[PDB]
Amino acid sequence: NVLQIVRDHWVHILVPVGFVFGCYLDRRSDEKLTAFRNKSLLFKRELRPNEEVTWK
Amino acid sequence: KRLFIIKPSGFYDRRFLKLMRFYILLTGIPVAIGITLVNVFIGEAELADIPEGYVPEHWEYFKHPISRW
Amino acid sequence: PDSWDKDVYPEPPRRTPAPAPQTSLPNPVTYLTKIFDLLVDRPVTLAREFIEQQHAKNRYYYYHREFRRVPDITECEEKDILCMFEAEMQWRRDYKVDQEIVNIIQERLKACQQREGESYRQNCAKELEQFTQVSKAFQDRYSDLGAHYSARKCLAKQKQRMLAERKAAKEAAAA
Amino acid sequence: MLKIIIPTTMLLPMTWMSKHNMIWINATVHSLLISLISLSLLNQLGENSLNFSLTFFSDSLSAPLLVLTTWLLPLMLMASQSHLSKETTTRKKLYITMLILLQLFLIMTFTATELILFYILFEATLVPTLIIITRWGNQTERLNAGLYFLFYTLAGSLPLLVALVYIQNTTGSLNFLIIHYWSHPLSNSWSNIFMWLACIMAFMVKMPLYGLHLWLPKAHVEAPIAGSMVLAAVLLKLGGYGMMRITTILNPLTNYMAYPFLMLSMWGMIMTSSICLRQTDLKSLIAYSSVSHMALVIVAIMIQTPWSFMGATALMIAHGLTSSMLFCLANTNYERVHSRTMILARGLQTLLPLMATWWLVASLTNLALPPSINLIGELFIITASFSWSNITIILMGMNMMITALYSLYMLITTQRGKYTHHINNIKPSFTRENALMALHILPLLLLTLNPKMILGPLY
Amino acid sequence: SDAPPLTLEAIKDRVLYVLKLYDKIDPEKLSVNSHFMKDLGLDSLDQVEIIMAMEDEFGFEIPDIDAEKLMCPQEIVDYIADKKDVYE
Amino acid sequence: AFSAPAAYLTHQQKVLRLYKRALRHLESWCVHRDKYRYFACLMRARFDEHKNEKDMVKATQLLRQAEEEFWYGQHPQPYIFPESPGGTSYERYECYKVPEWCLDDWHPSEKAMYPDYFAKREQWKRLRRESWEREVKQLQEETPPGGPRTEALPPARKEGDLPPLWWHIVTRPRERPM
Amino acid sequence: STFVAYLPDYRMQEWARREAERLVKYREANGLPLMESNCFDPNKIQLPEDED
Ligand SMILES: CCCCCCCCCCCCCCCCC[C@@H](O)O[C@H](CO[C@H](O)CCCCCCCCCCCCCCC)COP(=O)(O)OCC[N+](C)(C)C
Ligand SMILES: CCCCCCCCCCCCCCCCC[C@@H](O)O[C@H](CO[C@H](O)CCCCCCCCCCCCCCC)COP(=O)(O)OCC[N+](C)(C)C
Ligand SMILES: CCCCCCCC/C=C\CCCCCCCC(=O)O[C@H](COC(=O)CCCCCCC/C=C/CCCCCCCC)COP(=O)(O)OCCN
Ligand SMILES: CCCCCCCCCCCC(=O)SCCNC(=O)CCNC(=O)[C@H](O)C(C)(C)COP(=O)(O)O
Repeated sequence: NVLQIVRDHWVHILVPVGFVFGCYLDRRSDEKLTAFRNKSLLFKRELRPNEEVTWK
Repeated sequence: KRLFIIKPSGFYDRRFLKLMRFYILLTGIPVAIGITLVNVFIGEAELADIPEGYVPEHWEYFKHPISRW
Repeated sequence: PDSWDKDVYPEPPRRTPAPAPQTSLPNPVTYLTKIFDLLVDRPVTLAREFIEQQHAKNRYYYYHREFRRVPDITECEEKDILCMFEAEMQWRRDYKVDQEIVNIIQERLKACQQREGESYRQNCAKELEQFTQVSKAFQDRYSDLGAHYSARKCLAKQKQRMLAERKAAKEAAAA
Repeated sequence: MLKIIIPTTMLLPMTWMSKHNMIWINATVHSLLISLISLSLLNQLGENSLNFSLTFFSDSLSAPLLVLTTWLLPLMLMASQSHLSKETTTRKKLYITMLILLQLFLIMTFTATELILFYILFEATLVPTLIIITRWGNQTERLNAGLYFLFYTLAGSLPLLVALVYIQNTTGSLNFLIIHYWSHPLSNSWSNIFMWLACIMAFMVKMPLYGLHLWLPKAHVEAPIAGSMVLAAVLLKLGGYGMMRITTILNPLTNYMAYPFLMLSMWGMIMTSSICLRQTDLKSLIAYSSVSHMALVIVAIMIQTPWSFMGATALMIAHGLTSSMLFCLANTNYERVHSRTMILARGLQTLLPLMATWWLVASLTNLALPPSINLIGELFIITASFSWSNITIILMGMNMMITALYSLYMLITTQRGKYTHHINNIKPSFTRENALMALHILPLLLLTLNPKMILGPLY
Repeated sequence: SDAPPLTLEAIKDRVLYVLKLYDKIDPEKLSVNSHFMKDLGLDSLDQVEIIMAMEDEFGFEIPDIDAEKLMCPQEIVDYIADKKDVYE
Repeated sequence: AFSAPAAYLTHQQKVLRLYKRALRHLESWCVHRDKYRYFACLMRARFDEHKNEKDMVKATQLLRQAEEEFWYGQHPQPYIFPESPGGTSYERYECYKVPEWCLDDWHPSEKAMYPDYFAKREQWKRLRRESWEREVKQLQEETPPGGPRTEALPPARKEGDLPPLWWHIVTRPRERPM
Repeated sequence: STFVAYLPDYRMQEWARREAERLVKYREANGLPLMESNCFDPNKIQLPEDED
């Protein structure tokens, strides 16, 4: 029963998938600008005993 | 004695008003009830000093629970 | 109440007189006040008591964020972008804090004017002179910077004022 | 920022893969979803902007404009689908594609970090608008209107390109952050004067400035309803945004280079408000009112004060929403009677009461009734001008009086009196039209509760 | 509420009342169809005065272009009935 | 309002209109009824003084002098009937007048109410549609080749004919439509 | 609209008010002026030595 409705309504996933992909690419772009992470004179901090980075 | 009153059709404007009110209320009554419940049962935070050696999370610098979330 | 600091927002001891009736006629304001109390202030107080009881069972805290003191724009070399950026952020934060200080002083002045009634011209001189001093300082700091303001333009304005004052003092020394 | 751009691009294959009878529904639903997503950019840091990456950033100035564009797209789709019912499926999909491309170029334009990318997108916005105007315009003057719209823009924009490449050669960068942090004063020289003119005239003609405004009545009257909506609401604000971005490097020259532009803007806002009093076409009156409001915005930008920029941002947002609503209101009557003449259809309040209420609210917001954001922006600009010079109040008050005059003149002419007898094809208002007016007007009133969202970075 | 709806009989009775209060008309002689110029031997000024009296009676003005042709009481009754939408 | 105008006004029509205007303005000046009656009989006598003049030139000059006298001595605030073009209630009820063609756009649920009225309206519409062609034919027949000369319209002349161009005259909304 | 109304105070206005309260209390508790006409310290500024 779902074959035909999928074939006629599959277009409703393109925009949410684009949104998810955009968020993923935004995180990847954030990943390329970590040169000054925990290095600014205002926010430099001592790491917690278990944490690895101050932000991701 | 009673006479007919020639008027433009008021069915469509009234229907539009009912539909707009219906959808606005359908979405905004649950929000109002949820805000009331949150305010009554989970109040705003109260200012406190930062304990020794402790670093707060970024959302812990705000006091309203909805803003914190 | 005790929620706000009483030194930042002070008020006089709030002297009020005692009732001294002069006639046997009953006072309608007192009866209306009793009716208002019994019909409004008690249900509201009970509702607030229940609300506070529910709030007490869920107690959590939020903190005031503290910012370190970083070097200002005066100790940044001409083309050091990182020190310039951090100094500019600190300067903008200080600008906001100064705006809030002026706001507090203005609130004090307004409260004094409303409270003193017919004698505000005499009993609010201290608030007026406080506001005059803070207004002069804030003007000297930030006025005429215009839009697109920056710490560098504030420093230039300060240096121009310092040069004018130094020249005036030097020329007065020879008089 | 990709979380906004990528769904907007996905709108294209989604509408090209839709059924012939589902394109409007799908496009409207996903445009509304994209607007909801874009609404999250209003959270601003205060001190500095939101720098997502090297290419894009968000400011307290850019975020309201982005939200306005994303919100305007579904309203454009709702307004378009009535007069495009007889069109083929392929041409309707092409029209929606033009709208989506315009949205994409606009959202990328407002977030670029570097001035050449901003220029490229700001010129790229021309092509979809030109295609829409010249292909789906109704009259034969749409060709002349499109030629005017294209060439007025380009004659100003090309010197801006030359000035931008020269500035990048001399300074070494055009990134807005580096531009702002390494700003140096412009000396008093002919070379600097012409650099100032080349940096300013493109944004001047996009506002438009009085004397360079002749393209706007043609383009706004001859375009279809969606074209007029996007021209008035968003495309006029590109000049103001560009001015706010570019005047950072123009100091201290603006101190006297702005005198002719201030004079032109004040006297021309008076002139266009007066022009609105004698207009036989309903759309031209709205266009000239837009010209007057943008003249006030030009004054606000030229005087270079924080209150002026705050008022200018508020006025841009409010004018966009109000002008879009007014154009839609005019289009409804045009669809009824197939003529733009104001006195052809009279006394429409007797036949359409709810549309008359929409007309009244739009006219009240056009004259900047308190405490609407229109008057917030106008009052902030007027106060800043008064600080600039106490004599500006005469022109500001005259403009206020004339604005109220022609706004209520339009309302009285279109809605009051007695109906035209021979016109008997005025059907009751559709749900689509009433919903479109409500979706225009409700955000305007809701923004009054939170004015700081549209006041800009200087807040 | 306001005044009761007007009727044809009331209009005709009031018109005949006003005409019978006119001195240059015999009460016995006057009839609803009695012509003013021909049967009552009146002139144009008397017709103008009759029209003005009718306007004063019913509290509304009759335009001169229309009043020129009201030459019998029945015509006046018909004009008044048609203007105020009186059908019975 | 109801009669087709003529190409021009005769001397007699102008004389009567001046008489009526002078009487009305004198009534405006003479508030009380007895004084108004006295001065109105005086006006009537002065007006009848030149009743039987045969020289048209001197009659025209008398008319011009009388008009000048009226204009100089008119009341700046003459009494106006409330529903008259200058009255305080002239176009008060125009906003309540809705054309009858709006009833065709009513929703079927709206027409579920008032069924007999809409049946009779259907009868009226059939009557109009069945009479229109005969009206047009009669208008074509009774018209000179060089177009109509006046704004007068002919009545019906056959057994089941209706006067041409009657729909918008018969179906006036009302004078007090609500 | 609910989301915008409940946006977290990232603009640092409550923080600014609290900082101003602290600074005012500290400054008038000691008799210090509430604000200086100089935004930056004169001791780190090196003006040109001669003005004539
Ligand atoms: C319809 C709307 C179109 C858009 C309107 C755009 C407006 C553009 C106008 C630009 C504003 C002013 C331009 C330059 C500022 C001053 C101009 C000049 O007149 O001032 C004097 C300049 O002196 C002389 O006037 C030189 C200019 C004379 C030649 C210019 C011809 C002007 C005639 C008007 C032609 C119309 C131009 C616009 C065409 C459309 C100042 O004396 P001086 O202090 O010594 O020179 C200062 C410059 N220095 C420092 C480099 C030395
Ligand atoms: C038709 C029938 C009409 C009659 C019925 C009328 C019913 C009553 C109507 C009157 C209602 C009056 C409401 C008065 C306001 C009460 C709520 C108000 O106080 O909340 C405001 C909230 O307003 C919102 O914040 C601002 C509105 C946001 C608008 C966004 C619209 C969505 C985008 C749509 C597209 C926009 C395109 C253009 C954008 C540039 C102000 O918030 P604030 O006092 O601070 O909050 C204090 C506590 N907080 C901070 C913890 C929350
Ligand atoms: C659709 C209507 C819009 C019209 C807008 C047109 C106005 C645009 C503004 C002027 C355009 C030319 C600007 C040139 C680009 C600026 C780059 C620059 O600053 O270089 C100058 C060069 O300056 C010039 O060459 C400018 C000369 C003008 C060339 C073309 C003149 C055309 C008419 C100019 C006046 C009209 C402009 C304003 C009118 C607005 C519209 C009416 C100095 O460089 P250097 O040689 O290195 O000097 C320093 C070292 N010695
Ligand atoms: C309150 C302020 C108002 C005062 C303004 C001044 C008023 C005017 C004063 C004097 C006016 C005159 O003498 S005006 C001079 C009047 N003389 C004539 O008209 C000569 C020819 N008469 C005819 O043509 C007809 O007999 C006719 C008379 C029309 C009757 O017609 P019927 O019998 O077929 O109804």
